[PDB]
Amino acid sequence: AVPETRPNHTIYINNLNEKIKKDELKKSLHAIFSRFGQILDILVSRSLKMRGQAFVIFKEVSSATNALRSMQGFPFYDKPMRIQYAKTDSDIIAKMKGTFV
Amino acid sequence: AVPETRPNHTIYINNLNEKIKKDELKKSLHAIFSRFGQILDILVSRSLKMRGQAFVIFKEVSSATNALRSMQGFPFYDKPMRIQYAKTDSDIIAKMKGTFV
RNA sequence: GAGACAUUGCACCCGGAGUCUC
RNA sequence: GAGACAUUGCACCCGGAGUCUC
Repeated sequence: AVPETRPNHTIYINNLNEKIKKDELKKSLHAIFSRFGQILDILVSRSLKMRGQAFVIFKEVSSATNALRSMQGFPFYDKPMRIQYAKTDSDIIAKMKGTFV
Repeated sequence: AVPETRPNHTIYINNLNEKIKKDELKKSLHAIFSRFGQILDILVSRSLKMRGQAFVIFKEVSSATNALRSMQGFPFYDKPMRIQYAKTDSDIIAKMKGTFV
């Protein structure tokens, strides 16, 4: 009982604000998760599972681990955003090996 | 007048068959473009611009140049498929730099 | 088609992109 | 909604994914 998130490639924030215009979350999420690293991409939808969250992509665990240990429960526009690692992280990293490496 | 395709990252076949079930093109396209290299992905739709073609992705020009100089106008199921380089190639290669390289 | 109310959630999946007609 | 007929074409873009109602 009681599972665990654990660090895995990147992370995903949750409990986001419920009064943002979606694009406002990218300007804030894609502006704070890159200052101390380099954001590769973010995932924000309007489905039940994607309600009040936004998966962020970095490149290595040590990059997202540094971004997750900086805004741990931080106030965005009017609520504390909780950060949680992404056990699945960017699914393109499963075939990205063909990038050039 | 008279432009040129030129080699660029990967390629795209055209004049494909007009009696395939779509999945049959992937079994043939994704089976011959990998034997002499390593296919990264293929693009086949049903739009006017995507009529009788299938963009293939490799990794480097020398990989697609080798695949394009092997099946130049080859018969698939009942027609000669013409191969043409993809000046745009996979658009993810524009931000894939964050893969790990 | 759209809006309000719900959920505290590991998503990057999926479907369309040429006209014509029943 | 689907099928036939068209186009010989550098696409990987885009839109949905919680219910309730007008």
